Amino acid sequence: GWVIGVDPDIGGAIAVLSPDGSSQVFDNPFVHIVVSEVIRKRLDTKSIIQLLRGLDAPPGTTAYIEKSSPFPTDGKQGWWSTGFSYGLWIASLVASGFSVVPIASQTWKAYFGLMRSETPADDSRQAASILFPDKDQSLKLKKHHGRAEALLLAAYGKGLVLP
Amino acid sequence: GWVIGVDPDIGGAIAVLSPDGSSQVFDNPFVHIVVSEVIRKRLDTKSIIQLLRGLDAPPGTTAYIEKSSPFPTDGKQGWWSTGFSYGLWIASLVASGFSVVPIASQTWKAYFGLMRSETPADDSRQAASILFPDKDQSLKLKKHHGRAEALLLAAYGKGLVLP
DNA sequence: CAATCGTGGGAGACTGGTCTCCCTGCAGAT
DNA sequence: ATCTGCAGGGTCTGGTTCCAGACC
DNA sequence: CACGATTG
Ligand SMILES: [Mn+2]
Ligand SMILES: [Mn+2]
Ligand SMILES: [Mn+2]
Ligand SMILES: [Mn+2]
Ligand SMILES: [Mn+2]
Ligand SMILES: [Mn+2]
Repeated sequence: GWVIGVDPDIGGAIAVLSPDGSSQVFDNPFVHIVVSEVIRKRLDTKSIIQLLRGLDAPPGTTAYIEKSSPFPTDGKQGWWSTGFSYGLWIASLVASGFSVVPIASQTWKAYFGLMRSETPADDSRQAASILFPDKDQSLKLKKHHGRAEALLLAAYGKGLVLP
Repeated sequence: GWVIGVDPDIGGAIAVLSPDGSSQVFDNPFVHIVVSEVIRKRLDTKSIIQLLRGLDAPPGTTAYIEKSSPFPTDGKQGWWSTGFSYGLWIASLVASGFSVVPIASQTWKAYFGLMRSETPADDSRQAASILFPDKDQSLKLKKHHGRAEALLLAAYGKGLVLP
């Protein structure tokens, strides 16, 4: 029936799949805030929970979320942000009725044959264009790869297959 | 007269002050999980949300939460954790109807004159024992300093004063 | 606005300065 | 079960008993 | 991935 997918980073997205094969994809809401006298983007907690409140996806729907796995060479702020986005999303999903399943990036990439691309984000939008043709206008820009990975997470949880 | 205080780390706690001067304090729920073939503690998302929903504090009650401020010398896992813990609590508090006010640790310590101690954990427990003498039996171990800081955070928000 | 690049970084409270503040993760001692 | 000491750290998944190769 | 930056 219903499946949710969540790419939790700042330019990520949430995707909702209906039993009737239709789909929705939403950019992660954010706000600009002051930290250490500079501007920083940060996920908008209250918009997120409101967004999840207005989904038609019923309670107990599974949400597939990408596991945070920051690289050891990433700085400590990157580690903080991936940690923070993960917790903010997971708690929002659990608080809104949804059962949360963390999926590693290698898993859903392996399942759609996306391993070791020269241009991994481009391929993601292509694969997601093919699984969700009606979302093809929403995947034209390079910054739309977050919408694609949300869709691909949901498509993975749903068990969809590429042609 | 209702105030919540949250110390968000893994040994932290949530303190709830009612308008009749009574007070509760609960340790942060956590679970043991496997990460890279060792065991770790992580906050327990379902249990925190169930606990927030059990509170009689009405909607819009302000929750004072200690701002995450990890040191540049702390490891990247330190930053991840405090990031994760902070977003999980913030999201959990907002979804449960409470207003979230981040408070720097320098603010509530200066408010109580705790700044610049050689035994800052002991002092917090001593100060919370005085503000909340019925919590004295619950503050006699050193590991209880998380209860102390949550109690003191809530005491900051409510405007209490040491005698 | 949309994209590309290179490196991995504190933050906060009372006209920049000064100063003080949190942890995690793992081992070892009782 | 409680405390202390000290340095600041990847994690995951197919494939086993430890690796190889991959990923944000 | 994040964070500052600079590119049309
Ligand atoms: Mn991602
Ligand atoms: Mn991106
Ligand atoms: Mn992404
Ligand atoms: Mn604290
Ligand atoms: Mn402690
Ligand atoms: Mn604490």
